[PDB]
Amino acid sequence: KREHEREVIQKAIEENNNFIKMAKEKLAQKMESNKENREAHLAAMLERLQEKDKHAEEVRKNKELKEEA
Amino acid sequence: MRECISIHVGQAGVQIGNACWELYCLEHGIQPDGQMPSDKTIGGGDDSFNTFFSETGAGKHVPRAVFVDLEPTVIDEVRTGTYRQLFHPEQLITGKEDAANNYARGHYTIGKEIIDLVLDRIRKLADQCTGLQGFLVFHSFGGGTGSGFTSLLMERLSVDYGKKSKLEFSIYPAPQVSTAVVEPYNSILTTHTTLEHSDCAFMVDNEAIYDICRRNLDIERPTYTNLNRLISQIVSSITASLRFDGALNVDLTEFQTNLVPYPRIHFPLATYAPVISAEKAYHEQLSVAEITNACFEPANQMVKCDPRHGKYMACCLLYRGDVVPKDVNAAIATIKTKRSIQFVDWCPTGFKVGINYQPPTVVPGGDLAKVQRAVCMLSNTTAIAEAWARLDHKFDLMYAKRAFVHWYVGEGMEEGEFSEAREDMAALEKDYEEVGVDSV
Amino acid sequence: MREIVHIQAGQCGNQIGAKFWEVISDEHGIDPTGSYHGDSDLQLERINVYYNEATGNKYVPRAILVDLEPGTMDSVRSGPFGQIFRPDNFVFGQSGAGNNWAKGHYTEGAELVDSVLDVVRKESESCDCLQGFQLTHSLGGGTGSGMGTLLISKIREEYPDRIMNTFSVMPSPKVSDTVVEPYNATLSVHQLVENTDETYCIDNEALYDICFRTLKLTTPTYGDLNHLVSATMSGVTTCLRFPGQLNADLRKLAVNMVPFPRLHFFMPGFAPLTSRGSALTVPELTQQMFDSKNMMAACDPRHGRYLTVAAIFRGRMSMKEVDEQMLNVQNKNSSYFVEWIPNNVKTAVCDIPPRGLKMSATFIGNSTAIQELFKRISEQFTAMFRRKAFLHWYTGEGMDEMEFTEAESNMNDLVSEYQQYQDATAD
Ligand SMILES: Nc1nc2c(ncn2[C@@H]2O[C@H](COP(=O)(O)OP(=O)(O)OP(=O)(O)O)[C@@H](O)[C@H]2O)c(=O)[nH]1
Ligand SMILES: Nc1nc2c(ncn2[C@@H]2O[C@H](COP(=O)(O)OP(=O)(O)O)[C@@H](O)[C@H]2O)c(=O)[nH]1
Ligand SMILES: COc1cc(S(=O)(=O)Oc2ccc3[nH]c(C)cc3c2)cc(OC)c1OC
Ligand SMILES: [Ca+2]
Ligand SMILES: [Mg+2]
Ligand SMILES: [Mg+2]
Repeated sequence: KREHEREVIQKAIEENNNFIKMAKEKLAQKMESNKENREAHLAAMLERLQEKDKHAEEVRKNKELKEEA
Repeated sequence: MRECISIHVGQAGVQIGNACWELYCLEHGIQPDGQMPSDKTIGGGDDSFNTFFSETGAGKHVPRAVFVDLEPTVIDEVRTGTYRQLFHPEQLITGKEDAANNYARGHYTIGKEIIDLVLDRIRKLADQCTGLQGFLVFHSFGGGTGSGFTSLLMERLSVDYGKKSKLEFSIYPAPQVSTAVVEPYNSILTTHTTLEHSDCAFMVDNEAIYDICRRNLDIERPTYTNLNRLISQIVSSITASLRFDGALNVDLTEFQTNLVPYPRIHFPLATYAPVISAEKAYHEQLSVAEITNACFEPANQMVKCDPRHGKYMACCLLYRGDVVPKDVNAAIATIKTKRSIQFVDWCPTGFKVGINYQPPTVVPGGDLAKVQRAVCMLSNTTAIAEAWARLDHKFDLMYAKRAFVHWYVGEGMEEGEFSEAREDMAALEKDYEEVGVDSV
Repeated sequence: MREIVHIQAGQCGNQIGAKFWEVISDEHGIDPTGSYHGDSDLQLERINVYYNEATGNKYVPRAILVDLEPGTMDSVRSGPFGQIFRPDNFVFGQSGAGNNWAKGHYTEGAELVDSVLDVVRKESESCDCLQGFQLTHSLGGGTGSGMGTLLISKIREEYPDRIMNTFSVMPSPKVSDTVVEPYNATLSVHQLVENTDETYCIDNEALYDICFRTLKLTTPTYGDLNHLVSATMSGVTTCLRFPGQLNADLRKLAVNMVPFPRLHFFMPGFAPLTSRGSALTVPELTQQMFDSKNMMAACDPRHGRYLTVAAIFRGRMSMKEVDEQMLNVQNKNSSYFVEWIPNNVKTAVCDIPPRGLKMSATFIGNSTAIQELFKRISEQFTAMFRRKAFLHWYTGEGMDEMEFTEAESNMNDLVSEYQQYQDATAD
């Protein structure tokens, strides 16, 4: 009976510690996944905008080509 | 001992916190400067009201509360309001930019910049407690902060405080006094995220409170102040057992044992009576039987649903004022034979009764009449799933077209979280159906 | 607080922008020298949204004036409120745009865009919490349409997490006879779809029709049209400038009004629209702001469905009446509101009415009927593009037929997207 009493209080501690561990890992995963996703969206937006600057630096390149002809 | 720390998140949580703490001071005789002449022990004490108020050496009674909002405007009113001296400045935490009604900004983008600071302040309050019992979290479902930051805070509190009790006072969105069109999204996301981290959640449907103020107080266009003063009465009844003490007083956790048969079934339905104006309460003394009977009228419930169409799993009656058990038993006997009270076959049908002798208090100049006695009923009924169904249906209409989802994905969330949250809500609705089915 | 940076580009943008600053300064009690001679403290609670606090209680508009020729620039400085603007915020070129989109976007505006961004950087760095940017411009000229969209992309590059708002003026044959205006608008629309969070469609055809039909003006001038624009801009910014339970900002408007990022083109509406030489009630005011004749875009809302609607009532009036009337119009016209967006109509009441009015109402709607405005521009575009008329203006600046075709197809895709959600149902 004393052995069972130890096992019950040890099981209660294990399940409370596991609950704290599961929450800490779940939150760490979500915050890391969110940071990667949001950065990837901002990087994609800047990629399109920086590509537009490449197209702008190229349109001006065509006019300088034809004005000297 | 058994201190309770209140956390008020977002505009709805903060403003309800203003009404609740103002009502607490009136009930306990605390002046706006924090002084309580009736308290003869200076700098501390083990009185019942010390579960909600800490005492300084100067005799100031300081609420065990933290007010959090991602924008300063609502909390700045606390900082300059009538009860400004009641709160230490560290208890009032603000950012510079709110969540823009976006759960993702409340939970991830804006919230993560202040979440550590909030936890440090909560830790400061917790270290002042000899016997910290749990937390009361006040927030709205529909706000970006009230949904996003609350769920982040709830997850962090589970890590920092384990399975220590966390009770919710949640504002259920209503179109009459709504704020955003994406509130069904925020409500489902926060309910899914908080579900395993909350032990008990008292939902308040803004439409139900709006209807009660219009009907029972003859207010054509009720304000947030009107709703909050009524909400604070329900909150005061629930917390009265912790803040007061008596022979017939029954602790809230003892009610919580009856209210939660399964971990996910922890959304009690609250009903309050009497809600009456001073003009109608004049020369009208409402008896124990009359207010008890009003608890089973659906028009007095905090969440619009029909308990007659569902099954009861618990029924608790929290009386305050001039009430004796003899009247309560007679009142309950009449109701049992005249009302549609069907219990599930796996729980006893008895009613659990608590009585606080401290009479209800009203805010001077308010629209609620001061009555000799009042009662709040906390029932666990399957009918509250109707609130989830209506909310989940509004979610389905928008998510079928993926409308407004890009505002959430742009902040780092994924479509998988939406469907995962909605499926969790579908599981909750199925769980409420299952508990109501009779045994084989 | 929440600060907004204002940018006016081109002749049209600088003209309507100046009138905007004149009206709101009077609403906030600001004289042309920048001092506060107002009567109510409600005019200064949210004053720093558009103004800066200088030395000696001088409120300076947080505005930047841009043009490729100093013509419109010098007339604004010599106007009534020309001395309130910060002198260093006047950024004007010399070569001019000549109503050429390629000049403003690629050739001439690019030579000046870097100097404009420097003034933007100074103003944005001085903000405690920058909301975003509002741009007043036209889609028919060269500087407003070409350099205006180039500024948007450049600002979006350094401030990708800030809201981009535009007051875009649509070209109309009834107002300007410039033939290359359908080209300038389509190229600009191809830019506004990709790089703006919210755009107010100020249609000159609708403005001309309001003046000609309702105002009974035989010969409407630009001042007559701008009187409609100034009232519209005063309204749609009232919740930004005045306090209330709303705590309105640019992002909250975008989140609740824009169900899909590309469909961010709003149809403004104003009421009452009375003429000089003619007591309005709330039911008459609500029904008037939902009327097709009161729309600042030449679109019939009965020809489409409302995705989202935001309404503002200015003046001392019964709030209970406004709630009933706004509910009344939704019930009687439930077919014209999408069923898959619950509670898609928002209402606010402001106690401060505009100058010279007791009550008013300004309408912001995201209606699928806005495709009527885009169809007209597309029809005028493809009529010339099929003949390849006046293409030497743009090809000589470095462009080719690909950019025109991409602009045409993208705007054609925009209309079909507005049609997709008009035909969408709940079941
Ligand atoms: N009962 C009650 N409800 C409120 C009150 N204030 C706001 N609400 C409700 O809260 C919902 C909107 O959430 P808010 O609390 O205002 O938003 P928030 O928590 O500040 O988060 P943000 O989006 O960042 O502003 C609406 O459905 C309102 O009905 C209040 O004082 N009393
Ligand atoms: N409503 C209104 N429209 C204008 C005004 N000025 C120009 N426009 C419109 O803008 C178009 C020409 O754009 P413009 O002002 O020349 O742009 P810019 O080349 O950048 O200066 C025409 O189709 C006009 O209808 C104005 O003051 N009010
Ligand atoms: C200055 O512009 C405004 C800003 C705002 S907001 O910041 O409160 O955003 C919201 C909040 C709830 C919403 N529900 C819907 C359908 C749209 C919407 C927008 C509201 C407005 O209308 C009253 C505005 O126009 C005057
Ligand atoms: Ca004491
Ligand atoms: Mg807020
Ligand atoms: Mg011109």
